Amino acid sequence: SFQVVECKTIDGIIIRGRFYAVDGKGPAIIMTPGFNCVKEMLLPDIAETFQSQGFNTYIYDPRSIGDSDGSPKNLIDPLQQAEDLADIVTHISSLPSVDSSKITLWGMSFGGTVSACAAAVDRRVKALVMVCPILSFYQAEKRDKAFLQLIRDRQSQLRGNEPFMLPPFNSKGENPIGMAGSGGPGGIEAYGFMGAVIDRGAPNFRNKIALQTYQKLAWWQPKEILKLVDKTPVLMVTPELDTMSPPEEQKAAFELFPQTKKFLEAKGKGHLTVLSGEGSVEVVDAMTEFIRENV
Amino acid sequence: SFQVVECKTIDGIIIRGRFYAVDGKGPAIIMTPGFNCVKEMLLPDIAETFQSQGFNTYIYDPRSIGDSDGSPKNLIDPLQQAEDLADIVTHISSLPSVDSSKITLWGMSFGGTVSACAAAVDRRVKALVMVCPILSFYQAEKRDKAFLQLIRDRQSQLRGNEPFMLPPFNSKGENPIGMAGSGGPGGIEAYGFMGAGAPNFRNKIALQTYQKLAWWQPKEILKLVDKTPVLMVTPELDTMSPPEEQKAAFELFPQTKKFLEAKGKGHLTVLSGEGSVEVVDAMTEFIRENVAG
Ligand SMILES: COC(=O)CCSC(=O)C[C@@H](O)/C=C/CCC[C@@H](C)O
Ligand SMILES: [Cl-]
Ligand SMILES: [Cl-]
Ligand SMILES: [Cl-]
Repeated sequence: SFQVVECKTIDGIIIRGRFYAVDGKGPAIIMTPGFNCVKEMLLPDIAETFQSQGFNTYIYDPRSIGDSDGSPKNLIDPLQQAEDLADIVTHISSLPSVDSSKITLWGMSFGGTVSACAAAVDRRVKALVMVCPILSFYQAEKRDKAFLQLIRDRQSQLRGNEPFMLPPFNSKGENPIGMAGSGGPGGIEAYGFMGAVIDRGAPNFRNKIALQTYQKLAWWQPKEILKLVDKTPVLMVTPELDTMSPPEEQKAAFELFPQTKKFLEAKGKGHLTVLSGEGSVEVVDAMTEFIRENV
Repeated sequence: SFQVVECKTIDGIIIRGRFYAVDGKGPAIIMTPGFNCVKEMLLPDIAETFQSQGFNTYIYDPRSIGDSDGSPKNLIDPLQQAEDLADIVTHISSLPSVDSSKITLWGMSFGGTVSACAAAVDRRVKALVMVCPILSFYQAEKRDKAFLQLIRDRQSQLRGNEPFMLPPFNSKGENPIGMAGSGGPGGIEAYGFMGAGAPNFRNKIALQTYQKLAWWQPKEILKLVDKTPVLMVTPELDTMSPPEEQKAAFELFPQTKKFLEAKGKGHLTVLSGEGSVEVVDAMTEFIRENVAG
């Protein structure tokens, strides 16, 4: 059982999401979805487990995505999502059933890297959990053409046209900047899930992003921001066969963390299946174990 | 005589500045001022020399600064300033006297680093001039305190209050993050500079500026500038941006480049006084040589 809980940002935007409350006053986990994904995809299964084990759990749609406010639509600014998490933490910490001293930031894929950026600046975050985080986006060979495409979109917007939209992965599993396994098995699998005409419980999901998302991704240096995360206990869950975010890149980032940390590799899992199938129950139990051990 | 020229951004914000036109059609230099500085500080003298040598020149107040649109006021987002430059390049390139194939980005201090970020993405920028670029902002000892103050400003705003404002340099020359020589000679010189014809100059910034500086990693973005001819002018005695940091970034550039160290000059005096004429002529010569259409 969950209730709809809305969080206001400092610029007046409403973040909308699901809040799985627990009885009494207990800790809270705030879950951020992956790139352009909505709260209804996969995460409600994890939240019910978190809730049954005594954790208030909040899954939300990030700015301009799903049920949440934000214009232009599906313009993914990771630094803005990280800042919004500070405002989300504020509202969730004020809820009656929430112990504000026991806040954990949980993120999957893109949302895991966004969560770490928020934890670097917000000491209210007592624990960080990153599932298959993505730390790079541009293929060097496609940079110049993607840049030119971004500029021409700006000029097109200055002439009155709408911001150019496109799927994060086309039918060939590709995208202009080559992110997240574009041109390989991972991008093809990503398109298969995002483009499927299936009821996933998320009417407001949209398999399109604004092209200017790639402009924000060009500024973002997440590997440098994660170096600021030097106090928050961090748990990283990496799929062994991640074809969208190279496991070695995730492992290189985990190496730099000097504080209390824990690494878990999900054998035989990919970017999208790391929290599903056999072994997924043991992985989720390890997440709550790590939080309680550090909360 | 200069004319007021406005540049619309993709989100509808109006950027305002001075345009120094030349007869006929010719190259254009877009000058970005330093941290929270207005177009009337120092730069008009440089633009008149550029104009007399055949260069259209556009000095502008960045977003939320001076005469330009932008809210909240004096919130310095360098990444947004970099994106705004793409729109500024678009409007300046459309002007009758401007050769759209001969656009040069020019920046001083903070504005020099912002110009490099815009040059990394826009191939219309045919040359880059960076004057005393600043490439780091946080002192490690002040990081956690500044981060906590930023979160508390967010909680204050969420209760309905205006964003917390403060001078970028106090009377001791300090600021919460330790940027631009805070606590030493650099900060005191910047405090005196900010403290004494721009009606909309405001000696204050939003605290949330420091949140934007925390995300910024310009040393990594400067690595993307691998094609644009770049001239860097570094003061030998820069007390606000370490010369070693400026030189280290310059040495990484693989393309056509030139480095000039202004002997005995500081962050704010690099383009003033003795030897400043030769530095400006070195800029015009680098631009004529590298941006020929
Ligand atoms: C069998 O389980 C599944 O297929 C669920 C697939 S959606 C999911 O994992 C929830 C979402 O937060 C994570 C998305 C990662 C893909 C987007 C990535 C490019 O950032
Ligand atoms: Cl929709
Ligand atoms: Cl032209
Ligand atoms: Cl020719």
